[PDB]
Amino acid sequence: MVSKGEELFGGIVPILVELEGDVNGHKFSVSGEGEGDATYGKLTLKFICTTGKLPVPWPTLVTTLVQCFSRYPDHMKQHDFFKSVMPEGYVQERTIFFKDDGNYKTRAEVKFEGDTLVNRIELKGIDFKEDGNILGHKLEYNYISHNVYITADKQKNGIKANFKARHNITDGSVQLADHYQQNTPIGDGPVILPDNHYLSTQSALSKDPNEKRDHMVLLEFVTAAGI
Repeated sequence: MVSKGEELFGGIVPILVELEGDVNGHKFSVSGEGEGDATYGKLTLKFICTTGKLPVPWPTLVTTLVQCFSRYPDHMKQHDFFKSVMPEGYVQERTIFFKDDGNYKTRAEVKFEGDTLVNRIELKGIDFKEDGNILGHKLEYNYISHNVYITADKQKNGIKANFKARHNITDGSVQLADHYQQNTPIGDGPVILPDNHYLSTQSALSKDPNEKRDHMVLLEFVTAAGI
């Protein structure tokens, strides 16, 4: 079989991201657009903070701001939950614990609206230190590689994932962000529940020389592995 879900991802797909956040009562909104090419694990997006200055570092929002665009090798296609649930989509939830600082909780719905794959996110951050690495913007504007470890959750008709992002601090240290994730389908239909595997993820952060708003240009490649 080649599912409806997979076929949606065969060429270039327009992407729209909308995020509403509140971190320590600092309210903010982010929009992004661009496109995905899952054949190549490829994402190209630009994000704008629509409310002025982003109160947190951009690198901290990367994981929150469409794993359905992962390149799953042919031999691992029966393990691709994300695409399996499309076009109806999935709920993605996380808790991100910044070591020695606060945490984000996120809830997102990822789904097709017509031809556009949409990521709608609510983010809530508490317990942050006002002149910590996050609210004091002490994180370097780059990103590291890491692997995202994916396991089935039979008891929820979904998946769980775990991973550590390590953000460089401007003094040369590292700020650990320990991610705990769950995804459930939005619809009632069948889903692939995968064997354990990982997503090998990389991103490059850059700026648009003409853009006056606070923003982030992102180029990202993700390939599934470990089977």
